[PDB]
Amino acid sequence: MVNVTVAYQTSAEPAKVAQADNTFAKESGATVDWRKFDSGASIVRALASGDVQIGNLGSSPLAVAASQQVPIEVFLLASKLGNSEALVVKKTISKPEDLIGKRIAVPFISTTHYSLLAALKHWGIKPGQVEIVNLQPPAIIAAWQRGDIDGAYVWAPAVNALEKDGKVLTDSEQVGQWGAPTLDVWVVRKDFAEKHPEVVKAFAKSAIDAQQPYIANPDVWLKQPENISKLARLSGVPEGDVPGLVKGNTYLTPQQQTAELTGPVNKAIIDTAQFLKEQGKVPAVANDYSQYVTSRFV
Repeated sequence: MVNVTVAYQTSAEPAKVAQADNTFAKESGATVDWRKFDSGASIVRALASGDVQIGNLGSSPLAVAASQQVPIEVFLLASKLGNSEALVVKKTISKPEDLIGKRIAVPFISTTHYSLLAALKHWGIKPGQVEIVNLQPPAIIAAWQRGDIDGAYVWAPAVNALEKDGKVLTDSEQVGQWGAPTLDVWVVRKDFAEKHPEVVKAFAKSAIDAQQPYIANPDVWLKQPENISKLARLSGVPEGDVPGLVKGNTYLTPQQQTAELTGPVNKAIIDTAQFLKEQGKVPAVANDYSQYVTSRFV
């Protein structure tokens, strides 16, 4: 009997259909505790303590964990982040320079904290010129509603909640084009991978299989009503927002997974960790993170 705790996050993306369908549990035979986390920092803590065995991390929390030598490996990509993550601001902030002196919320060390710092650098704004505050996404929504922040760099469901009355100043497709791309990945603890390698393979299979029909034809996938409703329920967003969110990333075929896990992910961790170090967020980094990536489960 195998028990596994999976830390998941709120991005509306096609693999959530397999989560809703319980496919990983059914195919693997394991009892699966799917636990929602608000952002990647708390997932890193839970992976490090052993309370979570498989977790969904943004590339920035991944780089923090790898720099701390947490015994985890990326074993598949979830998505290449685009405008599903965005900087949404009060409508009177009209230009990047208007951010000076404003209060902008991000969950610390998340991909949107990272992207905010990369965007400020691109715009020639020192981070200390902005009051960057640490809040988790539910608290960001509450602070926005009360007028206590001027904007936030967020993912769903906060990004769409804020965009209802706000303006998108930049997004992670643009920030990626500026040279700071971000990813969402799935990681596994070494001790779990050692003990239950076929369960890890079953997790990868369920996620990869679920994304392929979307990749093959996005519009056909999006018109199957149960695909929309499953993502709306698990992400906590209205059905009307699901298509724009799903199209706000790209996803990987099995061939792309193997290719990305054999070099590109390592390079992504190296570069992400180095920028975090330059920004003062990690004290020390390595020139190689191959211990933190594997293609053996895809």
